[PDB]
Amino acid sequence: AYSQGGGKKKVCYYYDGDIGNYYYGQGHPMKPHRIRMTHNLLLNYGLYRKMEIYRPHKATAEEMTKYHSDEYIKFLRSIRPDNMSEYSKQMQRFNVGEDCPVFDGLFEFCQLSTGGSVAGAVKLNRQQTDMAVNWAGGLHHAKKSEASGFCYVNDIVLAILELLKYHQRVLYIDIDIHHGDGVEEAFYTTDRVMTVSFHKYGEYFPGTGDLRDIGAGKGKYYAVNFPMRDGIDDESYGQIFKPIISKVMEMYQPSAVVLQCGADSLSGDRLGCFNLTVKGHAKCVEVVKTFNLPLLMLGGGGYTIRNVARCWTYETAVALDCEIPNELPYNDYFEYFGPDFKLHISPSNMTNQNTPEYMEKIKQRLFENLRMLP
Amino acid sequence: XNPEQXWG
Ligand code: NA
Ligand code: NA
Ligand SMILES: [Zn+2]
Repeated sequence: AYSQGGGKKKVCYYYDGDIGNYYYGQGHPMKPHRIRMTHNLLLNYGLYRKMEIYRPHKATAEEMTKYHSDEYIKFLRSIRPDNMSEYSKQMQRFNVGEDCPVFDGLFEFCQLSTGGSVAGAVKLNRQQTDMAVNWAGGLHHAKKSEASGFCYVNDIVLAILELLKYHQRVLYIDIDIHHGDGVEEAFYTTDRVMTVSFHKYGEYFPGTGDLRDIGAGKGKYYAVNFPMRDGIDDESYGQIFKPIISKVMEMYQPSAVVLQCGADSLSGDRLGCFNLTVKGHAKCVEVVKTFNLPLLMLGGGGYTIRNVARCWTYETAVALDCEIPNELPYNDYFEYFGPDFKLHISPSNMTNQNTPEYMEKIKQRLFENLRMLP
Repeated sequence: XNPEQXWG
């Protein structure tokens, strides 16, 4: 009864050393090597001494079919680069072969990515940790019976379905620059999962996430979307993130939180057009962490891999409440972080097309929808 | 997703 919701949190961290060897193909922006860069960087910072590190299991087809269809999972187990010709029609109906190519060990990559998220949720359900971290997860675009946006198996939906075994209401927050369409779609008609996505909107992948998309049926008003423009910075992002999340916590009152920390919302991303720094990005982890709820932190987007390693290393230290110096320690990828070799980055001179009046107007309309909750 | 290729 003496608890006040403070103190350092117990953090469990999931990582498989084989994740960095999976290769999407020549010229493909998604590079699972960024996860190994992140792991090696936080190891050289000494963060392994403050958290428990687990190697996730390979999620089975049964675990994946808790959401995905049997036909789509069977296709993922069978498709390989040496038999693509025989599956020419199946590759098209499941949206595999372009943005989501076939590569060696594709199904194993999905198992390692998904295994970390479901094992994190199990660890949270058993009340054996405060936070669970899986940077290989967060693949928020995967649909029930098709791939999308470099994502094949939606580890988030499976991890949330695992949390729903013991938690009445689960909150999902998506700070990836892209709309969390796969997660929102899976829980669009239920009030047991509330999805909140902040993203660039307007002539941008995936094309969903309009302000007026608020859910359907029993899930109406349980889907929140904050459409943004190019060039948003730390001050403008933090001006709306904390008050929006605070009101969601007050109205919805979840018992568990899932935070997708897509790094492609950082300044200088290969595919992103935002202007956030690592501190402004990590500020979102600080806000969610204050509420002292079972929190599952996941990865996601991020295609300037040197900044992805920076972002997820610092956000792990933030989860551990460990201050780390800005001078990067030596690591196996020290040359990737030139020419400064610092941990934190600086924003660009790009224009912030999100005026302060625009941010205040979108926030006010979201507050109207949040008033419609019991 | 990728502006360099396709529609995603
Ligand atoms: Na998002
Ligand atoms: Na919902
Ligand atoms: Zn993204």
